Amino acid sequence: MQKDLHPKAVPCKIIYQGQVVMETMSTRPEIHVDVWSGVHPFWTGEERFLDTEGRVDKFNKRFGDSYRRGSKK
Amino acid sequence: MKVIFLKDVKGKGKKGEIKNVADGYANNFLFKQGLAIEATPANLKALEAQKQKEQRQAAEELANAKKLKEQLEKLTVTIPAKAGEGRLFGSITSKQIAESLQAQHGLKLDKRKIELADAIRALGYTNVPVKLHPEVTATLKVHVTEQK
Amino acid sequence: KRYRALLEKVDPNKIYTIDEAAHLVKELATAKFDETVEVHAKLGIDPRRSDQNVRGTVSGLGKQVRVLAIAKGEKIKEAEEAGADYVGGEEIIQKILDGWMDFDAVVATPDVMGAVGSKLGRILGPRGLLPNPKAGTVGFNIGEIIREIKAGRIEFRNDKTGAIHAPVGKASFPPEKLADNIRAFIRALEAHKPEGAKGTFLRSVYVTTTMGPSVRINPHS
RNA sequence: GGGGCCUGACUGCGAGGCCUGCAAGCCGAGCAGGGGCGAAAGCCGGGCCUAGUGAACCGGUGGUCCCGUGUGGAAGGGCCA
RNA sequence: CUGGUGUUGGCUCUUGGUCGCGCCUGCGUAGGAUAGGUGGGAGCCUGUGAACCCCCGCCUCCGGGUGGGGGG
Repeated sequence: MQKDLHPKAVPCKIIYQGQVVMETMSTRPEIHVDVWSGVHPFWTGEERFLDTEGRVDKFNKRFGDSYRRGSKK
Repeated sequence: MKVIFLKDVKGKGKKGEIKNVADGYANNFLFKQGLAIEATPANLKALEAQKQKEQRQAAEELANAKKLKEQLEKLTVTIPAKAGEGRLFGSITSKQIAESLQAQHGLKLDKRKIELADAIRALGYTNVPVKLHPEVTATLKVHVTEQK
Repeated sequence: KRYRALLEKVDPNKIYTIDEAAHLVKELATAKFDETVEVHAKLGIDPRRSDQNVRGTVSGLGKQVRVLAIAKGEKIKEAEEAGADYVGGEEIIQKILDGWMDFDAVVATPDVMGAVGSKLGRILGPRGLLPNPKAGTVGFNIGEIIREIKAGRIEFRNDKTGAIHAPVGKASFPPEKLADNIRAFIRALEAHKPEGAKGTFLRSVYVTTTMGPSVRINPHS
């Protein structure tokens, strides 16, 4: 569990697949891909209870960094 | 972005200046730096707070002023010195004014105050427009005499 | 002077009403004799495709409506006797462009209308004098058309650049009557609208008196 | 093979048979509304025939005003073509 | 490999479109056009009360103006 984001959870799930559209605008569609993948944000530097660094990602970030809920800057 | 100013935006007007210096942008440069804060219910408050405080200061002194204001405006400037038949031998410097007025009538008023072309020397009844507080002061009656 | 006078009497950004505007038109044209009031405005369409061409007539004339008859011979005769008034040919066309305009209504015999639309298009198309077909004024029955003129129709037909216009209020005809026909035109044209035409119909709508001030109005009141 | 006007080279239908393991495919008097040819008896539901061809779905578009996921609407759909 | 977006903040230099407004502005050969054109005709008989007609010089082929001088 070393990839997440401290404030909340955001790694995982994510199943993509492509097709060849062209539908509600006269005639149906068609199905293709069948794949799974990653998907996330971004981490950075701050500190908790005597050093630590943090990590977390974008969102939460803008947040908890702006402030702090279980450690600080 | 609720840019809570603590100086510049131009040069330093740390007054009522919350600008939209947007996101991580303003965010990090500006306040990481250390030149203000984000709204923070705590600081929206802050600002309204210390501003209030200065307001008390201002109106307030307006008052200290006014009290000393009408009282003195009413009274009479009584000053005794030496001379001949028109102008004292040692010139009147309102410095001397203060020394005296405070010394004998009791109130405490500056020096840099008043309005004076310069030292006067032709006795008694001559009055001085004397600045006192930044928008109101007292033009008053001054009398001096050679107690002879 | 004559016009700074007028220029301060109306405004630089407001859409008044038909009766009201009227009161101002008269307010403005004290001028010599009387200054005929008309309506002039913009048709959101396009003229480069005969399909939108908004033309025909809208609803005073009479056994009083002096008429000219544009023809080449047999039709000079026919217009004549039928009951024209000023009959002639491309010659009558050139005189009208030169400095002649007496006829009230003008008819043309489908063998000179090219002449009628191009020499005097800009001579007849203001007050309405450019022989208008499915608008009783053009036809091998020039005599027939001149005979019918009377009833009380005053036409309209979009100019190549998009503005339509004509007489909607004598500067003297009661501000009520001014509102009356201004409105009626709102109707006739408004409807006249061309089929394949979208966007927003009545762009800029103004009333005035040829030479002078032009007030923009809301042909919905 | 020509001329005359005309267009049923129509909808709603068809009793009853051909060929048929399937769906097809094919045929038709008469009946109704509505025409057309003649004076009329009557023919005319494409063509002298037997080839000029095709599921079911999946979608479009010109009517329907049946369904419309709280009811009033409409997306959307059912049927006609 | 590649357009938009995210933490990728400041400073200044710059050319493009667009609608809006503000005044510009021409050629289908005396009936196919006058300063384009459609609504006109060049004023249906015309407009600040300074250049009014006659007269030089100044601004993107010019009127907008032009300084007037001049003025029945």
